[PDB]
Amino acid sequence: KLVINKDMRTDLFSPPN
Amino acid sequence: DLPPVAKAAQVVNQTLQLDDSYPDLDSYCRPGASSDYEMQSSDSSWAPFHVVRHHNIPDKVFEHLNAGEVFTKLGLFAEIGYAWASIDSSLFLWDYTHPNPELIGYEEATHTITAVALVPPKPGVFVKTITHVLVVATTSEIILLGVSATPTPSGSKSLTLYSTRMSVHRGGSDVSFIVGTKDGRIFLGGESDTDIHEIFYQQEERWFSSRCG
Amino acid sequence: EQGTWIELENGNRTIEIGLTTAPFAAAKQPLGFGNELAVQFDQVPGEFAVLTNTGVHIVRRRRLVDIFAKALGNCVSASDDALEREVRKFINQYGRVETIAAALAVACGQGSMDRNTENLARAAFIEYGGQPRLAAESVRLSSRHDALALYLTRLVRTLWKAKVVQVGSGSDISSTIPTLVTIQENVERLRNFLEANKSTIQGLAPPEDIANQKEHQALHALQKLMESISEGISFVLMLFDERVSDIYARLDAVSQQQLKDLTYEQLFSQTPGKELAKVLVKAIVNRNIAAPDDVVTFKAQEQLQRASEQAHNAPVLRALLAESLRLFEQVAGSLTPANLTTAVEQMISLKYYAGAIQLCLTVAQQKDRGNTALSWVNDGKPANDSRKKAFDERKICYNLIHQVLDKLESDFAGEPELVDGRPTLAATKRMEAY
Amino acid sequence: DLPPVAKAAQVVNQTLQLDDSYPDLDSYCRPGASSDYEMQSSDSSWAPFHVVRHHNIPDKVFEHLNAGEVFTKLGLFAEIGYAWASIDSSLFLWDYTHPNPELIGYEEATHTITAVALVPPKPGVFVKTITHVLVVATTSEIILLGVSATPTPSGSKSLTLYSTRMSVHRGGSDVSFIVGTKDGRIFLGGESDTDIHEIFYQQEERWFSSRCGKINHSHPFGSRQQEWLRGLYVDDTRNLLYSLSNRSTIRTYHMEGPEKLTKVIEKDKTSCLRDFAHMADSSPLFTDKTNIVALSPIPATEASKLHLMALTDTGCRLFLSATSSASYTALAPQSMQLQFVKFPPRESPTRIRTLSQLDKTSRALDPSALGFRFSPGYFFDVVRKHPNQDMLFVSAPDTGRIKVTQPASALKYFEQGTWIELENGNRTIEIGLTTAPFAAAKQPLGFGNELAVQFDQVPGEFAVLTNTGVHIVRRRRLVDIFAKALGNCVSASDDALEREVRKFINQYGRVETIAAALAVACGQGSDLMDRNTENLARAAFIEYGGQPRLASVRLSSRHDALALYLTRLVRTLWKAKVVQVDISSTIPTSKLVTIQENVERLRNFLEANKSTIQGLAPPDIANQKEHQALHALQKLMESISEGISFVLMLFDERVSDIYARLDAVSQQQLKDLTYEQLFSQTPGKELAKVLVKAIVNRNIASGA
Amino acid sequence: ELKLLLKSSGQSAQLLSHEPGDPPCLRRLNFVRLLMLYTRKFESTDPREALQYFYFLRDEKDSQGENMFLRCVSELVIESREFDMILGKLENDGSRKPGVIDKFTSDTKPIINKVASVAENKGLFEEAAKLYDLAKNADKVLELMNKLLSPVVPQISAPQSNKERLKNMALSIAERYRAQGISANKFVDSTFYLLLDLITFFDEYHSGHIDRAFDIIERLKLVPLNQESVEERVAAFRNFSDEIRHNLSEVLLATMNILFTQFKRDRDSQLRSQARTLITFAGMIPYRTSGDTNARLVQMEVLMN
Amino acid sequence: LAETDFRHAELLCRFYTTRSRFFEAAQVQTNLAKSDLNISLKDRIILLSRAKGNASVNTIGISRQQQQQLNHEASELLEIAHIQDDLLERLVADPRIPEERKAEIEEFLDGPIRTLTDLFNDYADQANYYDLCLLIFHAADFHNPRTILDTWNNLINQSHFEAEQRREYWPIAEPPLPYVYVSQQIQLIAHRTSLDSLIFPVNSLLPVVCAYAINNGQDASIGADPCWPIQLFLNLGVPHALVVQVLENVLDTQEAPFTGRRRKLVVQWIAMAVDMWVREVERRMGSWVSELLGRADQVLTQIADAEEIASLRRTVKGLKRSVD
Amino acid sequence: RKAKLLPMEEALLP
Repeated sequence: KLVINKDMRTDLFSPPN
Repeated sequence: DLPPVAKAAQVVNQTLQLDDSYPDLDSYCRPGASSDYEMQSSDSSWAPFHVVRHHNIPDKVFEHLNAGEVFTKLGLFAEIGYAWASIDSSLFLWDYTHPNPELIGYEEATHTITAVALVPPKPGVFVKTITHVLVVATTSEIILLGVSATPTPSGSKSLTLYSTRMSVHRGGSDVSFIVGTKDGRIFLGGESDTDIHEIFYQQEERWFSSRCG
Repeated sequence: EQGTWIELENGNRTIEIGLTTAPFAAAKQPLGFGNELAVQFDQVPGEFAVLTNTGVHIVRRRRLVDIFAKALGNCVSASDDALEREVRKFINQYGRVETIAAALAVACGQGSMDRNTENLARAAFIEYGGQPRLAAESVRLSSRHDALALYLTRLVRTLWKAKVVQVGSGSDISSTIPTLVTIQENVERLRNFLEANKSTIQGLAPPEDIANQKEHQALHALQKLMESISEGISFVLMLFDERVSDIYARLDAVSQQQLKDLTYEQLFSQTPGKELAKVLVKAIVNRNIAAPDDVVTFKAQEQLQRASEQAHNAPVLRALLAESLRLFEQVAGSLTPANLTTAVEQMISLKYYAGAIQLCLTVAQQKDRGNTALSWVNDGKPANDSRKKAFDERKICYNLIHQVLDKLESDFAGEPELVDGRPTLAATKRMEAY
Repeated sequence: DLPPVAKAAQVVNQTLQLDDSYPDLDSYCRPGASSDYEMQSSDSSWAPFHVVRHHNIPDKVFEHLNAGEVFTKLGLFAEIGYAWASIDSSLFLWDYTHPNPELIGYEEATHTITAVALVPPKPGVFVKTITHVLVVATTSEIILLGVSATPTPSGSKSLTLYSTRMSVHRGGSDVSFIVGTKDGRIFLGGESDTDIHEIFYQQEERWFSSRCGKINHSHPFGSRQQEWLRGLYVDDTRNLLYSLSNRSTIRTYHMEGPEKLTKVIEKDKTSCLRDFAHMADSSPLFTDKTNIVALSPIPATEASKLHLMALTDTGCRLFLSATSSASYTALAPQSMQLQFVKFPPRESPTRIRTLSQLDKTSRALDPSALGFRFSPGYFFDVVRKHPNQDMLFVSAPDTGRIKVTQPASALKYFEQGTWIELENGNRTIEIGLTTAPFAAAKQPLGFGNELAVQFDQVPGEFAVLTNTGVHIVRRRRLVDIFAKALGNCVSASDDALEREVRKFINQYGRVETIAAALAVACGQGSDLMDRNTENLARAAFIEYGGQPRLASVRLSSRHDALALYLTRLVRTLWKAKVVQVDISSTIPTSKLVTIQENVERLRNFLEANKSTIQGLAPPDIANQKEHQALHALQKLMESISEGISFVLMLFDERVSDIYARLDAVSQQQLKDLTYEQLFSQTPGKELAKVLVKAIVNRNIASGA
Repeated sequence: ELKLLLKSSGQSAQLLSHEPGDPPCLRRLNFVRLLMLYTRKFESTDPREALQYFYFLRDEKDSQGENMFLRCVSELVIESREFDMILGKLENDGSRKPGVIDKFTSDTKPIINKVASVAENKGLFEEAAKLYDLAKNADKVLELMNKLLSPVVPQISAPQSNKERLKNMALSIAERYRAQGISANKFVDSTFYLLLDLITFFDEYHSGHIDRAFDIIERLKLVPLNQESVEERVAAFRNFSDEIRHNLSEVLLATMNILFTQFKRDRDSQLRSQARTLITFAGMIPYRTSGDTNARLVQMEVLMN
Repeated sequence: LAETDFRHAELLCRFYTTRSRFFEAAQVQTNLAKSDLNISLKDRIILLSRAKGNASVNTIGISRQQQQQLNHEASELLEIAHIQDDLLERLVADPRIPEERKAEIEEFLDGPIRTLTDLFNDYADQANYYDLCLLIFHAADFHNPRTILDTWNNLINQSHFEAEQRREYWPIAEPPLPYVYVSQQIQLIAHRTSLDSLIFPVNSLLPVVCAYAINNGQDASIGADPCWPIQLFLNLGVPHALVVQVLENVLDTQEAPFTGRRRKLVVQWIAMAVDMWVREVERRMGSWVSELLGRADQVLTQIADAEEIASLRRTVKGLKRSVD
Repeated sequence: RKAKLLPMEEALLP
């Protein structure tokens, strides 16, 4: 079961908080 | 001028000549002295050597060692991966690479064993399946045994002993050191004096000589 | 010297120390003898059994590649300019070329996560390999190139100058079968690493200029040697996979004596070595018969050889013959006089006269489709002209046709053209041929 | 200040120099030794070589071979796809690529054939259509035959033979080895002695000199002990000739002139052993009992110092340097030294898949019977542990690891290796190269860069002749391995690809790996499921391409991969002149077409994924320069395609006619116009605008 | 042989006939059939003489293209089964004593494959191997030799058994294929020498030479013994010949039973660790009798602890 | 004790496997990898790898269906866990990623096995890890011919770039030519995919690789085997009968880059493929192959390297005989 | 079939 969702992710190249 | 694989073969030839021009011992140990060291911690990634494994002495010889009355001795046959222990007039070999080794014993000796060594055989004396000769020196005799260390089949060389009917009187001079040459010559020495003895042995029985001298 | 202290846990006394592996030797004379670096892929590292009263401890010599790999292992989690620091230690001791050669080796799986280490070694090989420059035309290649030549050389050093075979009367191979496989696997690993990084290795992809260009040329040359080394080894393994001395016994003397003093270097990088390889493969092909052009020619010889090995089954014999001819014709233009002659002779022996003739004509027409021969004869055959060659290659086919017809009238000398009324089989072959 | 195409051209120029800085052989085979291997199973996708097809010996050759009375022999003409078999005094050639070849028979010879070879012709002697000379040595004479090996529509040379009247009596010395130089010089040796002979021939007949002669270059005399040759080896790049003797003595000869041959080095096994003893690592694999079974010259294009590889029967590769006493008067060397040793691998071949010090004791290649090396280091070793079955060890340099290794002092001779099994009864006879000699550059630095030439020249292929047939072995490139590996990930998870990709990154680095994915995505390797593999390659290019970052910016690995791939597609063009003045084109038109197609397929790939690939669509300073950099590369691509189309248009007309009706300055500008200038510099554009304005003028005169 | 006999083009016609496009006053003889009848009489126990008559058909072919003489030799060998006499016996020493057909044509590669081809199609692998090996066609020899070995890999090699009679021929083909440097493609070839090693692994295992047998399996790197090698060994199993995957069940059990025996005789930790390795490998591999095997493997590991 | 102690669940699994209750062990090993217990990902890879083995062989008493029902579940997870592991390994070593985020990733990935959706979006696709994106499509039975092919194109290009940058730099050892590294990245998928038709469609991928071999000039110019795209797919296990079926489709359509005099290379591929096909039949196809080789000859005359073509025509006409 | 050997006249120039 795979579902691509380019819309809302988490910037892999920016730190958190 | 020259094709590709030919130019490369030239570099290879030159490179070969470079490696074969690595300095000889005489030229960096010239007359004089040196104290040049770079020391490395045992656990360092730069350590020139390190311990890789240890093999405990099997318990069945620890029992025999404490059963000793007068004399015991240990030794190594590193080239075939065997060790040995003598207890008085008894001898025991075992493969130290093996985890639960069988003891190969030789207890025919009548007197205390003082030296044992593993030596190449003399050519044209024994059948080809004999890889080595086992020299066993007691306080009374020097005994020769045939040995086959053929590689059955997985770790160390399976080992079998063969009698030879070759023995010489030990004489007055103790034997503590036995060495052998490429061609099977056997030399002896010890702690009674500086004399060097040699053991000859032959195939034939002759009326005027003996098989073993 | 490099030294260290080893403590075997207390209370045990050392008794003896003995060599468990084969005695070390990098060369056969004092010069080159002690070069551990040259043999770190040929020889097992020295192992030593240390006998104490509690047991036997095993001590192993560590090579350059072993030290380099473990050191890199300490740089995985560590920084970026920490690698540069660790590499410089190696450079200040072993030299730039030796250092980069070690990185190459570790990148190729040599050495004592292992993937991170190999990737780190690869990174060092790239970032620290230097570059080509011109001196004071003449160019000084990069340390990256020298490193590659150094690593490749050490993989093949045992066999490079060695004779390929040993002869007592028809027998042996100099270098053992299992070692040739490992040498091959090692070289193919190297080649693979180069392709798998064609993009990022500077000098591999196409290109001040003269420097980078001759760098590119030298690296290309090295890579052609590798595949040649791989082919060469693959060829020798094939030799001793077939019946070898059977070939040798049925050879010339120049062919027998060229094989005698054939070195691996010659096989790898010299024409006489390639030529002899061709001779040898050719022999084993025309014996199982006894490039789609060079492949077909072999199968054709195999078909024709099997035909002659028959009990004469019109179906099987005719099939083999018919197919043999079919194949030969497809490679007519490439057939050599030696292969054509043998083929025709074999067909003649099996009463395949027409077929033999048809092959000769076909070969003649294919070695000259411009009819340079027809014009050379129509011009009076002017000496010094270069159509003669074209005419000669047809004359060899025409002569062979004479032999066929000659052998035909000979084979059927005394045979009647008619028996009981209708034609015999000997008569029909005469008509079919003519 | 600097426009897009000029910015992208700067990246190309710097990328070209990076590929041409690939380490030279001397640099990673420095004095010392190595045992670095990564072994691969032959059935693995990571195998460096693999068998692609086999060609049986024709049955008619088997009939003749088993009809042999005294002597038979097989050999290879791999350069033209032919094999040969000699039976007593008869010779038979055939095209082994053909499925049902016809046998070219030659039976004029009167005595037993002992050697056969195919060499280049002497220039200015034969008609241009004669491509080779066939040398046939018997126990009584040597015979020269003209050869014309013209290619056919099928892809296999058509071979026709010509008589020459050129022959000489052999003499007392056996001939078993024949080698030819680039210039057509023919050298002979054999199993009677160590003497080297040369055959001369000329077109004109003279009253004082025959058309064909023979001389002994060794000039022997006095007392001579028994010793003969095992092989002869030529290196045209150094004008050298090497012989190997049965006592493992290596002799080097220098061709100081078109008719001279001078012995300049003689190095016996004792000398090699003395060098070996002076090395840090000595080994029981090389002793006075060891035999050298083969040599392989290393050309000057590949390495400056290392001249020669020597293979021992224990599987050790000995790499020897050679050096001249001086620097000026070709210059002949006078010394040869064993410098570097590559010791054998340890892994033996197995039916079932089995699971850092210098290894100098492995017996895996013992005994080595035959050995071959081809630039840039492809190594084939015939290991004959059992007397019925040969095992083939094949290895290549680990080009990917060598290219990434840093610093230069960490360079080692890393290799990828594999074992190819031949069936019971297959005895290997000879191995020869079937494709053009490998060369990624014209000098040692850059020479061995397999990665750079993945798309400019086909992978190397090698014909392995056995007593039963010819096996074709092909070198596998990174893109071949990457495509095959991805083909196994088609039926697996998102994490299955990431795992396989990490293997490639750890060996080749991220840029080279992503460049391989881009290439596979563009159809490279498909000349060999395929839509899914290309879609997986696309997924790898997107997901693992990285991103741009502040350190002046560091562009993503996705960008560097695109620049690397594009550069390698045009590396043969960039710095080359467009024309050669009767004016013609430097680059053949057929090559310009394939390059253009490759560039266009790359462009088509970027357009079809403008929405999914990061940086193509417009987007903070990092992603900005990422977009600008990628945009500049795409503008260079279209400019490259336009430039190539312009050159093709130009030579479709009559350029010499246009060149005549032209001013001097514009003739000179066209004389030294490079493809780089045409693609990325205004003067190329301005000149292009002049040429189009001139071709149409001429087109109107023809008025088609 | 005097170009006077009028042969019938079609081989499907009667013995005597008049071609449709010929004058009625002449007749034609189906010469091919004529000889075919005469031969069948003495072709069964007098092959040599039959070939002499088949030669006259060398100049003719059939509708399928085969050379009539070659086809007649194929049919005569398939029926008579006279291989040594007609084709030349290839001894187990590397010699090829020529046969009676060698006299008529030197290209004997096709028919030896023709005869080898049918005998292969009739499940006579042990013969097809000898025949293919006679023509030095290692691609087929090793292929068939892979099929004949896999069933017998774990079996007990006993005097005159089918294992000895096949192992001993395989080894006689391994030597002659190494001494002559012959080999098929690495897939067929790798599997062939791999089985030979396994056959040695069980011959040592069934003899009680546990130490020696353990060493062999370790070299092959077929079964992982340290947890680190599991990933790569598992991937290799995917592309190894099914003649190998078939015998994986017996290999794991023998290897386990090997460690099992050595345990009853630190070292204990090492065997325990290796025991685990075999299980995880077998757990990730779908293979023959994985049910009974995976269970037995786990039980033997429990008794160790 | 297995419920809260990993190293005790170890014995229970050993207890069952010495008794030969193999299914019951894989039943625990699988149920343990799916657990909420503090177990590293690389251990869960061992668990599922042992579970896959213990559930591959029959065990007395347990059905064949329940045996495969567990083997299939364990195999699926192992494929995913391998992706997740190879993903984390690459993300951590990725210079493009901040050291602050890498710790946030490692805690999330280095433990239980996440969904392919999580692995694809928040990680694999962002980093442009095209090779691992394909493995996810395969492991997810992802049905979409285009995106699969688009990802293959990006994977080939990014691979070509990394190899050309390396060759330009040479970088410790001589790096490989571009097509070699591209070939490696396909083999890595091919073995790992097990050659599923969905993510490895030769119908489309082989033209792409052959196109890349032209548009990026990976040919004889750089010393490469011109038929390296064919050699790649054949040796990977693709059927000969299919490769020739594709090259047939390429030679007729003449869609770029397979146009003009570049079709000379298409015939060379067809010769190599068919030649390797007859050599693989004679070691052990119909009219349509003969129709092609003859039609391939028109191309060589239509193109009439004057000697290369001439020699090639005689290699084609040789194969036409070998088939008829 | 014995290979047709075309003449020297064509072979060598001029």
